[PDB]
Amino acid sequence: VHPKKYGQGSRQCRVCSNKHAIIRKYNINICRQCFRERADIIGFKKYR
Amino acid sequence: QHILRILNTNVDGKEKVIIALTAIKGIGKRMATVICKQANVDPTKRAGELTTEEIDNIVHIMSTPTQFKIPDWFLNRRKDLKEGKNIHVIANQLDSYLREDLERMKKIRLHRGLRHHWGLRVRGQHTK
Amino acid sequence: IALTSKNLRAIEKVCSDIMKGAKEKNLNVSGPVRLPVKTLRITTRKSPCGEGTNTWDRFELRIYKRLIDLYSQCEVVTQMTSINIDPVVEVEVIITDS
Amino acid sequence: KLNHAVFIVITPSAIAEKYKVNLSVARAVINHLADSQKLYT
Amino acid sequence: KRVQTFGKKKTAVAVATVTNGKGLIKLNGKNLDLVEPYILKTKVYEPLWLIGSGKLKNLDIRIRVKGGGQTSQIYAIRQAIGKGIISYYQKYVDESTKKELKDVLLRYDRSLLVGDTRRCEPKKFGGKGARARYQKSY
Amino acid sequence: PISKKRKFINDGVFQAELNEFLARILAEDGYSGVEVRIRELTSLVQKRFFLCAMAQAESLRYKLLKGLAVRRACYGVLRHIMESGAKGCEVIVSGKLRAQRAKSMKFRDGYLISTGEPSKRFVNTATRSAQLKQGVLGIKVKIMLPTSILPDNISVL
Amino acid sequence: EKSKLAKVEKVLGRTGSRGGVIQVRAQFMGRFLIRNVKGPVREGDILALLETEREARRL
Amino acid sequence: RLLEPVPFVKTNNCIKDVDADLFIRSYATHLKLHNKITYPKWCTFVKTGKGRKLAPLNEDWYFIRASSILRRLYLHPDIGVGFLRRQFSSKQRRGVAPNHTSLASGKILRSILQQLENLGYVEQNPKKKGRRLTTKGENAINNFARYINKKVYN
Amino acid sequence: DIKLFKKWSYEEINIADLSLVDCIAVSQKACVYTPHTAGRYQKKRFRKALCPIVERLVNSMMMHGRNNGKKLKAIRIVAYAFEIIHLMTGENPLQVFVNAVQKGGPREDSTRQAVDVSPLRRVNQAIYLICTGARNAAFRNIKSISECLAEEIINCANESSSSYAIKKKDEIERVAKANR
RNA sequence: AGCGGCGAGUACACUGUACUUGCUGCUUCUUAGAGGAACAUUGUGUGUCUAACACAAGGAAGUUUAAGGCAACAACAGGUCUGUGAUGUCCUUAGAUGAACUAGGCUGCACGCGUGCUACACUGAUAUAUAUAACGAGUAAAAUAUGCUUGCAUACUUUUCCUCCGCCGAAAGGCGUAGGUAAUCUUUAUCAAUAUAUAUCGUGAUGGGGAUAGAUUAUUGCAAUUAUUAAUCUUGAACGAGGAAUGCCUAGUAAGCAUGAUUCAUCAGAUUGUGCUGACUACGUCCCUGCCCUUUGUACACA
Repeated sequence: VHPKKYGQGSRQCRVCSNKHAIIRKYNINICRQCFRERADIIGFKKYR
Repeated sequence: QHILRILNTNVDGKEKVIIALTAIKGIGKRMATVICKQANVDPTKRAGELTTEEIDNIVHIMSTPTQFKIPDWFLNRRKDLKEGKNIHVIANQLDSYLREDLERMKKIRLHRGLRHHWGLRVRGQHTK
Repeated sequence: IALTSKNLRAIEKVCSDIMKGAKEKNLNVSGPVRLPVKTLRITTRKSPCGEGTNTWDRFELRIYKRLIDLYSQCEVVTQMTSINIDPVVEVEVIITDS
Repeated sequence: KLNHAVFIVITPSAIAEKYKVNLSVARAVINHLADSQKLYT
Repeated sequence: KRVQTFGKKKTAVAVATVTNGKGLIKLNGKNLDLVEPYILKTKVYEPLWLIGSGKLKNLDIRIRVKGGGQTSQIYAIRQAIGKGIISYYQKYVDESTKKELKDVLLRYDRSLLVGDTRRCEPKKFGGKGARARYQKSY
Repeated sequence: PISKKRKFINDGVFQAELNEFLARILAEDGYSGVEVRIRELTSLVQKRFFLCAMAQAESLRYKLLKGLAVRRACYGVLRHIMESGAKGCEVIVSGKLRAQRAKSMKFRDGYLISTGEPSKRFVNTATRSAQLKQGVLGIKVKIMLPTSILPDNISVL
Repeated sequence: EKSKLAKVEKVLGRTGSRGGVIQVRAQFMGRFLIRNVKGPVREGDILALLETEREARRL
Repeated sequence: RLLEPVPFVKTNNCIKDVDADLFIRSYATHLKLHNKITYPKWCTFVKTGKGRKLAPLNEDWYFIRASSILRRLYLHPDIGVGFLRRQFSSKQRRGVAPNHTSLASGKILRSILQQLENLGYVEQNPKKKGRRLTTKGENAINNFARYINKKVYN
Repeated sequence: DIKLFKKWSYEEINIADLSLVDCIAVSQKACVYTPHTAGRYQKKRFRKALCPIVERLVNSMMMHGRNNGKKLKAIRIVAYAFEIIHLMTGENPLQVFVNAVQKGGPREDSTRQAVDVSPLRRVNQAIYLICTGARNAAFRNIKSISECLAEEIINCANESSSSYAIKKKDEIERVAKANR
């Protein structure tokens, strides 16, 4: 085991537990797959 | 005046001296421009009045430019890793140097040599 | 004293409370400060599976920050803010002299 | 193909057509007679 | 004394400070002639002729430029100078000539006083162009 | 020392955790407030950190999970939301429902505004799923809060 | 080539598969000629014609 | 053509009242006559910028650089070699790949700054970190501007 | 009072077909020192002719492949055109250009039936003809806008067979006669 | 943040100018906290004189002022159980279909088919100078010393973003620092290009074009070999505007030109947003195609 703090294996999604398709904008570290439904609860309204 | 035959095809009379000396060798025109500047040939005049003394000057300039002030980074064939050091070797025997590198790659027979033998790209052309 | 939030009505009502308190207390209070609003834009795409016409949505979050200044004791203004504030609004305190 | 030379209205194109020369040497001839495109003098 | 006006078309913005003086109308530091394109220098010069040199000889106008396209900036400058001359006519120098000035201005052109609303519409989804679509196959 | 935008992102994710935890634990009662039983909730939150559409949907989800008739359950909860006061309610149940063929039934009563930002403001959403013998059943509860006032309504005395 | 006078008097209507065709009557000698025109036209206009006796269709 | 009628009142009190290109050429010629700075020799084998990818083909490009650096230094009170690179940015056509912007070489501007510092035209201070013209340099450019102004006037 | 290019007040205009002048809308309200006015042009149909002819020439000349939208090299091209046309004809080139546009030559068209053209669409088509003539004249051959005029537009003015408008008119009339 | 004033003027006008250093009348100007303003508004006309639309004008707003988002009734047995400890059923589990580690492939090519980028040039190729924006986005690790013999254990700040500076080297990048968890520092009194003007050439597959390979220096990555990326030199392919065929197009929109964000340790030729150059036109229709309604004929109803 060589756990490194860089690259694809550095991190993993908090909710979906899969690091694939993770968006790192604003250091949210949440997967977009769950973000699709978490967008309203997160409080981040869709307007246009 | 026009059409002055040299070691290579140098029919460049009406066109300018810089392009004239690019056509024979160093067609990337940067080495040609710097060696023309070193030989101190005014590019304003055209290539229809090239003199044998200026031709001698340019060939002597290109003959071992390491003794001159052209930097090694600009000078092609910087290392060609071996026990010694080489230089840019213009035209026919430059092609000889390149094919010697190719044959050494063949006898070394690595992956890029195998791709050269098969006639394929080095990085990969992605023909899928 | 500066405040930050998301919803505009909350910051408007507490700013109105701020100016009312300043007028009542008669302090060396600076004029209202109206910083430009910041929009935070993110892009997303629908259709979790790649099938279908790939379509995208734009999500914007609007910040709201304002500033003021007062010349008074910090304890009274912080107690007023505490009694007349919303837990969803964040406030920093900076004082002025003259 | 190009077959003009340098050995023997002053607008560049017109004098180039008249003398059957390149426009660079035509500009050179213009300056020689007087003594990137500009309006007529 | 001194008045300030604004002019906005496209992205570019412009300010106009009209002050008394000897005729010092400076585009920040560079003059109104060293801009380089005489094509837009003609549009810069257009408002001056319809007013008169003598009127501007008594005023000094400070011109501040801050970014924008070549045409947007000159159009905003024209808006700013028009608003400034109108305001200074209404304020300090003369009101009777202001009516004739605005009359001839609206007679000649409309964009000289108030600019256009045209602006880059946010390109939609579907193509690289604003109202274009990606080529589709079968 | 944290930037305001990243701080608000952290606040948002924390409140998302809070809301999903509220959905997980709040089962025996409706909306009775929030904290900014109770002792253990506060202790767990501190240790980790350092009428109502939801209630009606939860009631009907319990009713359908207990195995009671779906039609009777939806009719009863619909009576309940009318008697609570909403002008109408829409309940959608999708899944197995006695057959391998997926099906759905719609219940129409009330104004049922279905699009527009005023509709989004004046109408809230509830959506859940439940486990059964051969899969899951999805339930959509839509109740429109009685209307400031709805722009479409026009009346002058 | 050669063109000859025609007078546009009354806009009778618009026709064509695309709405860009306006029905008009010309002025030959021979005051009748069913022609068509593109673009906006007015009453009392002056146009040119191709041939004397090429008759069109009425839609 | 180069002369244009002027309806407003000028000042001619500095270099801002004259065309940038013509003044740059005039000051380049003046520096050529004065021999204040070297060519310099080490810069003959180097192109102007990476995006340019070839020779400037003008045999005056370094002196034009020298006549433009102080011009922009006057225009902006505090700037640096990075700002000069951004101003003189050009295109880097990466072959098939689409064209993009690219800053010019920084060492040649650094050398020009060294030459101007040796000439005394520019000074460095902890306050106003960006490069600024010294007082004597400002007077020199004022005199030169008022001189070329009168030449192009009459 | 207001001139063009600080040289032309264009106080003399030929009557032409008494509709082309209205279409080009030459007036003191439209008198502008230099071309390429960025005013609104697509509000209605009547205002299509409200755009001045000088603006329209440079607004249409910019169409060739890569240079779509530049319009400034097009302005240089037409300016050099103006200069050389004044060189070979000692008169006000504005009226010469207007006359050439008027006598372009393709007044008759056939698509299916031959139909007429309104004056506004007529001037639009004329500017299109000058555009395509300039394109086919400037394409290679070692020749510039001087040539473009001297063997496309003077030909289109004097009805010479070397002009594209005239040869296309010849083929169009031949095929129109062949059909009927 | 801007408009101003003066304490000193840097040189000149003449009886302030470009630029600094310090305080404060004021907030249309940089910005939004709300509200209004626009409603075929008015008149000349079209209309079963009712529902409507046109011309001209005030007006920034006269096709709803335009771009957006919500998308009913119901369906496809359309896509996803590879997004989830959401998910039934069937299957694997110690020689795992769990997990972890090394290397390889998704990048290989006789070939065919979609989306794109660069070009086939003189309105062009190349260098030099001027005038230039917005959305932006930005802080469980380095090094040191001690003991053992560079590595391990142990303790001190935070090295773990964009960065201005002064240099080193064309460059890549590095060195020690200003700034900032952020309209303050990158940076924005400004980040691009198509332009603009002068100069080399001057339409000859050429100097266009940059595929290809060779020689290399630097960063990203414990790993660049299948040469990540990259400053330089050399290498110099097709390509003279593309057949049957086909896509997008109604005004800051076509088209061309650039630029921010996404994933990023590194890498856009992808997508999205921003800005610039502001065009050729229609101003309507069913001829092609795709839908809607009415009538009719059916021996079809998985239509």
